[PDB]
Amino acid sequence: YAGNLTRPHWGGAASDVDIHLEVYQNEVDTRFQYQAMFLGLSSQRSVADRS
Amino acid sequence: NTYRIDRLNTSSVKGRTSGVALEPTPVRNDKMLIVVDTVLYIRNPIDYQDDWTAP
Repeated sequence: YAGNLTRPHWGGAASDVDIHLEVYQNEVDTRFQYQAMFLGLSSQRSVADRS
Repeated sequence: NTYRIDRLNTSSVKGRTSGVALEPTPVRNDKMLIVVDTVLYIRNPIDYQDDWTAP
C-alpha cells in the first residue's frame, strides 16, 4: 500500500482500470462421448461389396 | 476448330482465226471448311449405396 494508486498495472488503460489481458486457450468442451453398447451384444456380419 | 482446303476450277479451250483477239478467261476458286462443334459423351453415375451393395 506504500505504492498505493501509483503502480504500473501492466495490462490496464487510462487510469489503469480496463482489464484487457491476453486470454489463454488450449481446447474446447462439447457433448460427452458415447460408445455403442450393442457392439458386443450383437453378432457383426458384413456384406461389404457383395449384395 | 476449323480446317481449310482450297478448291480450283478449269479453263476452256476456244478457237481463233487469223486476226481475232484471244479472249482471256478467269479461273475461279473457293475454300471449304470443317468445323468441330459437338462433344459426344456418355455419363453414367452410380450411387454410393448401389456401389456398396453390388459387385
